[PDB]
Amino acid sequence: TSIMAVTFKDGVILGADSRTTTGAYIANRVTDKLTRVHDKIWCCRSGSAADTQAIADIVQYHLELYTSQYGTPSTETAASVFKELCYENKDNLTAGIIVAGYDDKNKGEVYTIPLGGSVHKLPYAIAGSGSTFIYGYCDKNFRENMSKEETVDFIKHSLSQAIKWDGSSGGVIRMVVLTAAGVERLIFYPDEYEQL
Amino acid sequence: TSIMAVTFKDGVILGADSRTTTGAYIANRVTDKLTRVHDKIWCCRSGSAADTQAIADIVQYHLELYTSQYGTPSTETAASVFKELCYENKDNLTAGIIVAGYDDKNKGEVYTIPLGGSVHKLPYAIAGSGSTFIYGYCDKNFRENMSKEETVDFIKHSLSQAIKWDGSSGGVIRMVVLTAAGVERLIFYPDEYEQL
Amino acid sequence: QFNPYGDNGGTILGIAGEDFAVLAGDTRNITDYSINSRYEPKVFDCGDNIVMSANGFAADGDALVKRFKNSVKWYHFDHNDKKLSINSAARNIQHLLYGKRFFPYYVHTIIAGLDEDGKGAVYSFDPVGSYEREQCRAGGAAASLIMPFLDNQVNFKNQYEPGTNGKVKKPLKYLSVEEVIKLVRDSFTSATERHIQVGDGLEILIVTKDGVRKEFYELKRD
Amino acid sequence: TQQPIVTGTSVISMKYDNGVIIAADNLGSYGSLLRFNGVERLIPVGDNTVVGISGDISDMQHIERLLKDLVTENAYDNPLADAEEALEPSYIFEYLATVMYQRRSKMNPLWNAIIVAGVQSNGDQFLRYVNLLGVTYSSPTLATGFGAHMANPLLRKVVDRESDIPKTTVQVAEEAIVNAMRVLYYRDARSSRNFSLAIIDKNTGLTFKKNLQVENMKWDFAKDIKGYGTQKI
Amino acid sequence: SDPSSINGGIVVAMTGKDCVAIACDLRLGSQSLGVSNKFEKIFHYGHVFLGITGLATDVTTLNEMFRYKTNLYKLKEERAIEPETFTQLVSSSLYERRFGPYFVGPVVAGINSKSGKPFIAGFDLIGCIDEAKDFIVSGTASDQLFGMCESLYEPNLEPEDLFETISQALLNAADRDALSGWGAVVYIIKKDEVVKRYLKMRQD
Amino acid sequence: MDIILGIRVQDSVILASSKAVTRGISVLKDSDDKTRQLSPHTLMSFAGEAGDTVQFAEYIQANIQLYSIREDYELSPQAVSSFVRQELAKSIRSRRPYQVNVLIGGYDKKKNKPELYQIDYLGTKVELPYGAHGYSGFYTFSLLDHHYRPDMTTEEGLDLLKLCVQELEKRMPMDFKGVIVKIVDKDGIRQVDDF
Amino acid sequence: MDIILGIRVQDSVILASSKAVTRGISVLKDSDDKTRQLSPHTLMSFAGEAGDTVQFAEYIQANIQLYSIREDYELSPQAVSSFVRQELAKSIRSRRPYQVNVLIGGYDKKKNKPELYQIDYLGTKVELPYGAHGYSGFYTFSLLDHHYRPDMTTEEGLDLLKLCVQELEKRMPMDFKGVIVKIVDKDGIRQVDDF
Amino acid sequence: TTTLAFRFQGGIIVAVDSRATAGNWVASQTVKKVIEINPFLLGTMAGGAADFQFWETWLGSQCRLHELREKERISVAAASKILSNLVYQYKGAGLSMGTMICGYTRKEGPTIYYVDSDGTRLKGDIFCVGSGQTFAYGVLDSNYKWDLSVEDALYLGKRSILAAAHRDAYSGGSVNLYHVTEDGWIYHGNHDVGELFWKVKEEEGSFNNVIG
Amino acid sequence: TTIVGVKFNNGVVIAADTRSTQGPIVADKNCAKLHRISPKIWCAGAGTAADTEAVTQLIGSNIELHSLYTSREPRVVSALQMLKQHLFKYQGHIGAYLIVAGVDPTGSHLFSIHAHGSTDVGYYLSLGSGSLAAMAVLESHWKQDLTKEEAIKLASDAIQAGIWNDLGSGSNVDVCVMEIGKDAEYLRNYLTPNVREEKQKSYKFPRGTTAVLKESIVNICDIQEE
Ligand SMILES: *C(=O)[C@]1([C@@H](O)C(C)C)NC(=O)[C@H](C)[C@@H]1O
Ligand SMILES: *C(=O)[C@]1([C@@H](O)C(C)C)NC(=O)[C@H](C)[C@@H]1O
Ligand SMILES: *C(=O)[C@]1([C@@H](O)C(C)C)NC(=O)[C@H](C)[C@@H]1O
Ligand SMILES: *C(=O)[C@]1([C@@H](O)C(C)C)NC(=O)[C@H](C)[C@@H]1O
Ligand SMILES: [Cl-]
Ligand SMILES: [Cl-]
Ligand SMILES: [Mg+2]
Ligand SMILES: [Mg+2]
Ligand SMILES: [Mg+2]
Ligand SMILES: [Mg+2]
Ligand SMILES: [Mg+2]
Repeated sequence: TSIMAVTFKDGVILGADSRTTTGAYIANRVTDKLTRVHDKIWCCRSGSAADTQAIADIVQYHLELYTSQYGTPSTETAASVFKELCYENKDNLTAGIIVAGYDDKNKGEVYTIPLGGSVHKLPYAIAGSGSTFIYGYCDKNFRENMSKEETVDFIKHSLSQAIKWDGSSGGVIRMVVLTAAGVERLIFYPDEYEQL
Repeated sequence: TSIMAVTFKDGVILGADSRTTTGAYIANRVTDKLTRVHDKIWCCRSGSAADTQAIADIVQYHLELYTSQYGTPSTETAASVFKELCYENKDNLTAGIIVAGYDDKNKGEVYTIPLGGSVHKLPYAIAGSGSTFIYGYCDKNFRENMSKEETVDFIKHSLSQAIKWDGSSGGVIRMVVLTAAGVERLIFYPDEYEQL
Repeated sequence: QFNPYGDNGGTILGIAGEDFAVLAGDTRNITDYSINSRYEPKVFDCGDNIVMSANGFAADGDALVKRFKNSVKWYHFDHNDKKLSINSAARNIQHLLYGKRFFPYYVHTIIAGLDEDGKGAVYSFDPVGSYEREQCRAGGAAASLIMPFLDNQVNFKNQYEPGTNGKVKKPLKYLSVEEVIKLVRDSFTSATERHIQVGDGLEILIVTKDGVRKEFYELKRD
Repeated sequence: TQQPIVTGTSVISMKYDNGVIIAADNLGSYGSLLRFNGVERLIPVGDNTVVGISGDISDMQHIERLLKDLVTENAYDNPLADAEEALEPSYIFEYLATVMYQRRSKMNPLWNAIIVAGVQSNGDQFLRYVNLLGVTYSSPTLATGFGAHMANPLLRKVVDRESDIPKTTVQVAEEAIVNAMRVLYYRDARSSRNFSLAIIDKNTGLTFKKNLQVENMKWDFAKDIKGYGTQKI
Repeated sequence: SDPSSINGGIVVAMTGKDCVAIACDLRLGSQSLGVSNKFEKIFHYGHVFLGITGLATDVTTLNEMFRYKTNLYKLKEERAIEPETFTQLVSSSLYERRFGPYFVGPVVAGINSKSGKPFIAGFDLIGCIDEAKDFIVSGTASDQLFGMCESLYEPNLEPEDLFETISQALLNAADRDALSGWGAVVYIIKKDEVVKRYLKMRQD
Repeated sequence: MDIILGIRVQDSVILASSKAVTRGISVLKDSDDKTRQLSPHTLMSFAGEAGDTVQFAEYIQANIQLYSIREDYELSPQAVSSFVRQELAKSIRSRRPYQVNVLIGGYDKKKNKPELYQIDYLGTKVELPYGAHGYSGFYTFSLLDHHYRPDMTTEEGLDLLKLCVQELEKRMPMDFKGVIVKIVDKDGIRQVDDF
Repeated sequence: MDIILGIRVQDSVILASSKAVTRGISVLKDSDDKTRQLSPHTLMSFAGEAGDTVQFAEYIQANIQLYSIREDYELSPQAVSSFVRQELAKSIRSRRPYQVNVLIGGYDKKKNKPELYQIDYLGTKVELPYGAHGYSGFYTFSLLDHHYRPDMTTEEGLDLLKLCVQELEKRMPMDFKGVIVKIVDKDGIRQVDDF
Repeated sequence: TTTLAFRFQGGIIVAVDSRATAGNWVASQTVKKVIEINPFLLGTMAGGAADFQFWETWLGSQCRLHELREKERISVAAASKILSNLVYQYKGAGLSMGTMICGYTRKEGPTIYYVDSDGTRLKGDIFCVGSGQTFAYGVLDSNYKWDLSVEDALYLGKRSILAAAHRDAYSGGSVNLYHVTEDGWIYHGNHDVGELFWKVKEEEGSFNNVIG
Repeated sequence: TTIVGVKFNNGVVIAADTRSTQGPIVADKNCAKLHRISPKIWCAGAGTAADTEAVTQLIGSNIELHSLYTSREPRVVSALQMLKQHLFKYQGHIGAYLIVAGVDPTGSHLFSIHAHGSTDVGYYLSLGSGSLAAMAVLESHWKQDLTKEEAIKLASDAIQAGIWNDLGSGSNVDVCVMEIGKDAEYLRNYLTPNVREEKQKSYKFPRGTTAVLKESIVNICDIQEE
């Protein structure tokens, strides 16, 4: 699994591969690991597919009910609800989730929630089996306040390398852009990103 | 352990960190993992310190006896002797060795020998626990026929990142340059490479 | 940990007639839920009017058959081209199998032919060498499906004569080669239906005084 | 007893009217790490045989050296080394099969699955399998690892039995092999896009093709797939 | 250790022309030790017959349970339960013990009183229904029974012919199983008469 | 505990049960009565894990005695055996199952017939002419198969029982210190004090 | 095998050994003599794992008989016991050790004294007035501690031995089918045929 | 498996069943559990079938070599000890054997030695080995006398196997009878348990529990 | 078990083989693996056969009550959500692996569900021991904008690949077509390429072959009047 979220000038972009493997068999080569818990709060999923889907579905329910009562929730609030589920059920869960969202007040924010259930607010986050191979690259190449086009290139190049080396990652590179302008989905095929 | 060997225009350069750990305790923070089996054939050692030292000592003996009878051995020959020991004793060895050498005929050559005992001739090689974090970086940044200064920078930046992320790697970055001109040792301290 | 044994499936069947003998076996070769080959010969002519099959782990099965064929060759050299009788072949195979008593050939071996009086003969072996002359023997995966059917239709077990009601058994009349082949084919057709490792093809080797003849029949390939 | 470290995945093959085709990708995996991208796993022996190997690469390199050594040894005191007494596919296979079974019997196996493809002196197609257990079998189509599960079904649609071999041309056979390699790239997590293919024909001889790539891939439909059930955006 | 093969025993059922047949051995054992030669495994609730193999305490328990349930069914419905309906009841009842199951291999047999159609069905321990046209097998010699039935069976057999087929299927299967035998019973079932026959077999 | 036997003859049921109680390396007692009277014409012998045996036997005894008072009526041996089976069948899927095997010998006053029921700890009931639990049957069943007749007298039944005990005393490794024998018939339950 | 006892009195050594041979569930034999005569005035009883016991005993017997012929002389009980101990001490660090415990009863003709040696499978030798192996000592040592005197007669020794066997027959769970008793004195070795 | 052998006035009776089982599966009903070592010696099969066949056929070879070298029939004691010493060398390796080496010589008379894969070697008058041994012992112990006739002794051995064949699930098929005299063994036929059971039930009045 | 699902122009099709097995033995040669959740929502199951039957009946029952409560035809996403949440709760212990397909007022849908509760979306899917053989065919011949006739052909061909090459699958091919604005057509035994050949011999016994001890009439009727 190769997943990442990166903050930039206009907001935040989530990125992910599309491979789902049962051992060495690719069960699904066109998986969507970028999932929506609110209009402009999305998450990247890694670990158990069942666990991360179940968690994400519960979070979406909580934020839908939150919105009905108290209006639009913050990205921090969404991350807290993810944490609460991941921390309190740490013994029975295998979930590594990156939460990313866009407020107008706070702009682009990224929170990573690893296995333990801890929360870490970061400028950008990487996770999944394929992330190990791009710690060096991402650290050397990340800058704060990048443009949309630069951030797309940064994610595309990063996940391209993660896919290249990690057998558990592959397929298409899906991306979701979160800004004031709205929500934009992007897709990049093997023939495009492999030759980078 | 972060180790690598890189071929370039004038020959080949071996690079390594200096950390030796027993669990989480650093037993030796100034270790020399770049070791000499012949005048211009060196190796980088990863895995069991006892095993890799014992192997390297035996290889040095074999190449010393080879030289007495048949003159200077090729880098390929040295790699073959390493392989023979690593392959035939695979059940009792934990050794990941990169062999690097300089002929005048063949110029700079790099052979990597992972756990199994297989041999792989490459333009450059990376190995050790810390190598996982720089597959992405090294693949994106390596070029063939680099200069001495470029290759030193490539190794310095690579191992800097490997050290940054890998707890098992650290200390000084040792390097050994192999060219027609001779054998040059280089050292780079934390204050230098950390700020890169 | 390394596991030196495997299961290649398959099923074999030997039936001894009055003046003939048949040794049949399906031609399917498998591992787990995959088919390796739809036609991989399992029953072999070993010379001296003897046919042999070693069902189970195919590597050990091929090794054993190879060593026995070799034993036949050296029996000719050492003993003035003397014909190896079926009873002598059976004893020889025991020593080949028991030779690896503590690391066995993981196979159920069956040989067939004619005894020194010209009558039909079938011998059956366990993996470690215990052997015995028998009139009827199925071996391998679907052996449990076939043997009861053969007890009933070859040896007329539990069959009595109408009118007497359990008092007089059905007489053990001799079966012709045409009659035996029918029972072999129906045994394998039935086994194919209910056992997943049985199918593809059936190969029968018939042994008479005239020599060794072969017959092949299609089986369901699912 | 050992465990395989650097590994190679599926080898696939089939017979056609005048010869045999065999193929295998150029990847040497290190667990889930796709470590080595330039590994040749098809090793020709003479001009009439190609040995395709999967499994442990260090053991493959050992087998490669044995075959190289076999050619040398056959040439010794042999005026007909390049003619009547040249190495046949059947000779090369039986040698390997002997070694594989001996090594498993000493509880120290060569951790491989091997397919020997070639053409005999009389023009007959040779295609037979052997693995770490010393198990051997022949079939119109043969494949190792994931290939057994995904390639064979596709190749068996072309040559379902022995009588289909004369009806199958080299163009149809090669097409089926190349398509199978694409399917394995879609679905095998330890595979690569780059592969090698070898054709051994009784008329045109040995044709060894390097640096092939999987092409004509379908990915466009991925853009329409969203979420994992209820999600619309 | 394995609950389904402590006590041993077998059941087989077949269809014929306007008739069904169900049969079972009579052995109850404690592994190698033969304990009883009168342990019948076929029961009936009205015109619906149920054979049960496996762990003997559960065989007894389930019989008592289905007697219980079919009796209440009859009082409320004001009619006897049918084979198709009973099959669903057996399936429901077994599956409610999904994670603590009865170690049994049930077999339903009977003729629908309204349509006159012959019916047989089998189940695994956990409730999955196997509704075959030809025959159903169950018990420690199920492999043997599958082999016998598959070769001996032909469709549309008359009651007196069907008796011979199912009897020979059971007897020869039981003789190749250590934990089956010690006598046998065969039920021949027609729309409005049922004949029960005890078979003579080897007592080892 | 170790050996318990049962035999149903013409007009009575005879139960034989060992006297030894062994705890590890020592035989703590050699006069233990492994039986309880459930009702005037129903006797139950038992063998299994220590503690569970007596606890189970007394629990059953109390329940049958309660039924007898409530209805002013004695349950049939068949009825008692079915009750006992259900308790064991209930027990086997409990947190901690009763590890007890029993024989129930009774005389049915309605049918004027002796009845012997064998029930193991799983709740496996069988009505038999003669029965046993554990390794006891392994020695005695061949003798019982040979000599047993359904029309035997009580004296003949005791003689066949002596032959069973003698075979046990010859071929069993364990010293079970003899047996206490009890007879159940139309007149009730009595103990054979010399055996 | 099970129970082996030994007692050294004034002028003789008495060895008692059980007769039972049990293999699993059955007592295959009830008249087994668990002893071998090593020399005219030296007797060795044995108990341990099946096969190993007899193989070891006969191996020792052959070696002592060989020594007797070579030197035309009988080794002292002390000398024989030391030889036996060394063989067991050698055995315990072997590929497959002899699992055999022994008692060596002998009469030293030079010193005119009876001698009893107890040696376990590890090669642990002790000279004793009375001894046992396995669980036998657990019952009999309290009686031997109480009654034993060094100046006892052979008849008194046999009476004390009967009291030991009676206690074993009362409190041991296993039926060892009685004992064969043998006496070793100046005149040699003889068997007490009634015990 | 049920095998027995007992000494009596007229020599030795050996009786065995014929069943072979692999788990619950009945592999064979026609197994020969008596090895004819030579015209004067017999051996029984219990535990491992191959181990018995292989090593007792081998024993017959050793007994033949003995009488070629010594110009004299081998004793039952010596023959049994050759086998027991052999299996003792293999102790631990996993041989499975329980056999009665039966014979009748001048110096010994009728002799039976129980030989074991644990290395046990016991001389005795009555022996029963197998999963159904306890059932056979019951009939033997209650009916055995030294002064049995050859006819009654043969029946007792037959009846004792039948007793085990009935109760023991892993015993049955058929009964093989042998009678060992000083001039050699004499085969007394194969007797199907199916037919024998009903014959015995009727003529003897036994097995009243079973309906026939 | 080979089960597949294929999307097409105006709907979705699912297919399955008809072999059920207990170990290496074939229990039923004509097993029905296509299950009805609601009239126009069907699914095919693999894994523990009881679990797949049970879980589809339970959800199907609740779906029916939900449809009556809301006065609306049931949706596939409802069946999907209810199935996954049920399976997740039991942490994989309910061994049901399902391909869920159907048409509803929202449109045509195709999903897969695994035992642990994870779900996937796709245009073509396969599950079971023969899924790799089937997926090989799907990956070789699938395209966008398939017609009804093409999708049935592709689906049944994918099942055939499983039937022939996978030992866990066999016998016949069952199909169910769910098109938008139409009744779902359940094609039981769509293909029958595995009929057993006539046997060489008839094994009908002569009457009176079996030995009998006792005969008796069984009383199946109730207690009688008078
Ligand atoms: C990624 O984490 C991953 C994906 O299959 C799911 C779809 C998130 N999880 C795994 O367990 C496998 C190995 C992949 O890495
Ligand atoms: C590197 O491989 C390493 C070094 O300690 C030695 C000196 C090569 N080996 C290890 O086991 C530890 C963990 C280091 O990675
Ligand atoms: C008997 O000992 C037995 C027979 O199968 C062989 C043929 C002697 N051996 C066994 O292992 C099983 C349990 C049989 O009782
Ligand atoms: C298929 O999944 C399968 C079928 O038997 C049932 C009927 C669905 N399930 C299994 O457990 C077996 C092995 C078959 O693959
Ligand atoms: Cl997912
Ligand atoms: Cl070091
Ligand atoms: Mg990849
Ligand atoms: Mg099949
Ligand atoms: Mg039986
Ligand atoms: Mg029996
Ligand atoms: Mg019981």
